[PDB]
Amino acid sequence: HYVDWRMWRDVKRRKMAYEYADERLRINSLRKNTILPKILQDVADEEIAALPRDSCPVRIRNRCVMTSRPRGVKRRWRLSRIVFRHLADHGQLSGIQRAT
Amino acid sequence: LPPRTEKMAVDQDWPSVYPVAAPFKPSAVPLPVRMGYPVKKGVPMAKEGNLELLKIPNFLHLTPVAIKKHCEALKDFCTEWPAALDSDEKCEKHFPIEIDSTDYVSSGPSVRNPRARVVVLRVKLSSLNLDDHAKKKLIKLVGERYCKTTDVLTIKTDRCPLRRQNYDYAVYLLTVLYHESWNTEEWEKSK
Amino acid sequence: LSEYAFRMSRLSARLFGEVTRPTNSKSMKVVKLFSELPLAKKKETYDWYPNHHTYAELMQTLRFLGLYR
Amino acid sequence: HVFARSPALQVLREMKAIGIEPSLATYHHIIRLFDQSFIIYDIMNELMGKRFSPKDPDDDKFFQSAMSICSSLRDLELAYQVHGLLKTGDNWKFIGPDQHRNFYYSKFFDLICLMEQIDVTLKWYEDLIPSAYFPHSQTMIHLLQALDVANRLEVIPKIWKDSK
Amino acid sequence: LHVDVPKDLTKPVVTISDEPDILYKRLSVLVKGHDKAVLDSYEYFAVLAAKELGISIKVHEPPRKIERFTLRVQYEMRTLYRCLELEHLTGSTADVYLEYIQRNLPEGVAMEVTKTQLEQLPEHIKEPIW
Amino acid sequence: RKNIFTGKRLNIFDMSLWDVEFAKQLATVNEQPLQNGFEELIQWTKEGKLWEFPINNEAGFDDDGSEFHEHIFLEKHLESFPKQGPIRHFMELVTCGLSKNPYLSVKQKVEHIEWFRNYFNEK
Amino acid sequence: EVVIPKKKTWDKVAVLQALASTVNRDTTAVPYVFQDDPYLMPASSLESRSFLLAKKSGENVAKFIINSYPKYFQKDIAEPHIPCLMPEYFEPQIKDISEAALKERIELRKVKASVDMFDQLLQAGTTVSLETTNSLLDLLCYYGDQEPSGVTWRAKNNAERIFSLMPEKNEHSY
Amino acid sequence: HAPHYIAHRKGWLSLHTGNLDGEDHAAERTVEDVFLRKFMWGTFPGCLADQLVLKRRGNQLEICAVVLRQLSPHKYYFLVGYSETLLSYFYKCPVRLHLQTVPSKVVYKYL
Repeated sequence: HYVDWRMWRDVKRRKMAYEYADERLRINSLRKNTILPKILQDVADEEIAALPRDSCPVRIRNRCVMTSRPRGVKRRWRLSRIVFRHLADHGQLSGIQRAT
Repeated sequence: LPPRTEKMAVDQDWPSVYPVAAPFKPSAVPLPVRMGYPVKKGVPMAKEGNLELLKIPNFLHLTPVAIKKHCEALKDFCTEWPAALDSDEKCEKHFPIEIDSTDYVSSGPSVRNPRARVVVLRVKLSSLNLDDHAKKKLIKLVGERYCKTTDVLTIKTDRCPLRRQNYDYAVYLLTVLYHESWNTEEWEKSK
Repeated sequence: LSEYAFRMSRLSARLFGEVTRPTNSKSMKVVKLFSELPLAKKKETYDWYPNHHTYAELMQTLRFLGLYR
Repeated sequence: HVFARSPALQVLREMKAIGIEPSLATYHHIIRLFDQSFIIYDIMNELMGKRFSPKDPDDDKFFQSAMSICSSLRDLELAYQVHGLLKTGDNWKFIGPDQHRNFYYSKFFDLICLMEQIDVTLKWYEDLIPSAYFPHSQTMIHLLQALDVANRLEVIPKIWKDSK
Repeated sequence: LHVDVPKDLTKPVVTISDEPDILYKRLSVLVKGHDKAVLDSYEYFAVLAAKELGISIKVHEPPRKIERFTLRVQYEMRTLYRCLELEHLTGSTADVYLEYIQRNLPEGVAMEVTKTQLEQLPEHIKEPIW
Repeated sequence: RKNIFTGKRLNIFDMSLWDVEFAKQLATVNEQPLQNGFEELIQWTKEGKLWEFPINNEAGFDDDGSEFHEHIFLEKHLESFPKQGPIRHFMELVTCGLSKNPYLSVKQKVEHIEWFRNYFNEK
Repeated sequence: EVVIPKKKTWDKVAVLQALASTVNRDTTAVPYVFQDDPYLMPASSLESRSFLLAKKSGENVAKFIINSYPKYFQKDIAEPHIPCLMPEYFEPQIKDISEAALKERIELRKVKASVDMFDQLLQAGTTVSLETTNSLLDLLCYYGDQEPSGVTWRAKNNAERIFSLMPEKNEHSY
Repeated sequence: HAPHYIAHRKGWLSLHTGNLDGEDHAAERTVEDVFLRKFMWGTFPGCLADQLVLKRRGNQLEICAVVLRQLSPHKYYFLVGYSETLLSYFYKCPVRLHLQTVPSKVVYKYL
């Protein structure tokens, strides 16, 4: 019952990103040090690659939570400019006023 | 039905009408107060039906009468500042250590704030039993935590999740710093 | 640096719980990786969206029960 | 009924002697047994100033029953004593459900109107109504009769506005 | 109430423990709002309560903060501050006063209470180890 | 003319679901409607619905009753690892990071270290 | 001579109770349970009772919805956790034929299920603990072979059958 | 009054600490506000004479609404009880409604 297919895809990504985060961090930690032998770093490059592609934290987009807009999103409110302006102009966003 | 403000005497006990914080009730507040930007050849809108008066965080539950009555009843919970401590000159003498901790009151379903775990310990090195070498070593160990102008060592702990754990860690840090300032290793002579 | 300064710094780094054994810039990434909670485990990330199933199916149930228009 | 009065008093004396304290339920039972009536004076005299806690399911039925007696005896000082007991501490929590509350207050206010000076009757009228209860039409008739007896006929308009 | 008054009242139980009470040298109360009039009313209330409880209080106004941004249409957020410095009050007075003024905190106003507890040296730091 | 508390007595004496239900019946004896706003706040606080003042930001959270030394000194879990190899330097970095983490519990940090132990063991 | 004072302790609701003791009852208002709006203030005792019953019925409908669909109210956002604002579970979770499921059904006051499972345990040859059968017989005797909402003791009711079947009848049973 | 009078003549319908400098959870409060407004407008159809006012103090949530005297008081009480319970269990906080009836829409002018 999400806004559209694109939002549902991003909700799917954020789920697996949460589940795989600890394992990714640990395997990623092995490859980011100049101590362990190169034999081990080369394999963790294979271990990290084999993990499901949507688990990568770089494939998550900050879509609007009400319109699923891909861009124009203020992260502090998770709302696109069009939805923000609607709420801010009606005085329904506490503390927000038009500047003078 | 008619509003009950018609039944209120002019010498009633107002704190009983608004004991706690409540939104503005025009049928309970017996004031002809008006709020609104008036129209041309107009008057500010009356209280009945006024949303602007309904948007004010009013202080009808805290009037001077009510504040005094509340603060008279709350005296029983207080304890007395020890008279010996007249000013800071004696507070810093009898209690050298100062522990700063902060609490945050927001509005929401959750009370957790991550900034409340930070603890700050402040102690003047002149109030510690340090000789010359001990003081020098302590200063060199602490680094920028020590300020020469004020003679104050400031240890800010935020490692642990809780605040009690950070306070314990700050006390432990002070103890270990003192004891290792009072120790002389072999490499010391290589100064 | 100096023998005295080097030992003093390596002792202060043992009292305060920093990296005692010498290390380089690339290797200090592990410390940052494990000191901070990863982005994918932040409550701004995994709970960025409202449910939209709880919110939408609750309306469905409410209207079917005749308590919402 | 009447065969039970001395045995019940004997049982109360036994319970006191054994070291088991009476509750509001016990006094309620004794009062309702005797009312079918000067034991209420001693019961009150023993209860004055005391604070109670819920020990039996029937405790909440005391005050109602007690008030009933004060109405039948037409003893206003006893009514004030019972009300003062109710006002001591957290005693008010024993007034019971709304039906019992209305019964208690209606009998109480009827007694005030019948026996008290009219100005104190008006003070009780404003303090008790509508904050404590909503009056019954019989209470309005009683209040009007009290005003008639006290010859304060300037007040009927306000009373009728209130009844409306 | 004119006649129907409570005969006796159950005052709360406040037990005097045997443990020592905390001492707070200072207690800084920073209240933030979007509205200056609410902060002024809250200043009046807090100061009056402090005077009535015997606490030593001094008030000042930190400079305001203005976050401007643009979506053109330019929006703004003002944050105004009021600082109440209480001084030389114990742990129990601090608890009761803070509960009172936090329970009476008006909507839209956030609070940050910084508490500077006074403590003695640990016995482990009185003298060096041999 | 004498009180009813003097006179004859029986002279006999001298000095589960059922019980919870009897307690619930006793509760109904003083079950009255709320009388004013303070009573409502008192009841909500007793139920646990309202925050207890003065606000404590760590209310209901005790970190499993752990102490500071269980968060900051995690090098007692590195006993099973190589004691002087590059693995020791790496795990020293890992524990230095984990000791500066206020967002994890001791259990999660030891779980990290145990994952590392197992992984290095397989290799 | 720094004489540090002794700490005073009090219950979490002491301050509210002191403030409440400051304020007295309002003579010109209806009880707090109603709303001060003139259109909604009850004007008669019958009207007051009717309004209270309506409010309670609304609360009951909301409770029915919440318990009927816990999946929409399981998401917890309150710190500290509030147990009284979570859905209640009235359904058995243990489904196998075992004494623990019987104890579960007795805890849930599900009379008919408990009787049926006691019969099924008898059929499965599983010997029941004395305490468990005493708990069952508590439930049956209190509720009189009816589910939760007088009931006249019906001869040969389930309590009597269970009681007669008991291998050992201790004082608690009688 | 137009949007550029929001801090000059009008106020803010919702009041909370989220948008203050240094505070957190602004987005959560905004989403809560949106659901509250939709829910109330669907649970009180044709009753609300004006906008809701959503106030937040500590853990509390006060919906101060202005309604009409068209619906019967019994239905108002039923809906208030239902809404209080449902919103309290949905947000895990003690919600509370503060209906204020007016005879009809409080007209200010004729735009």
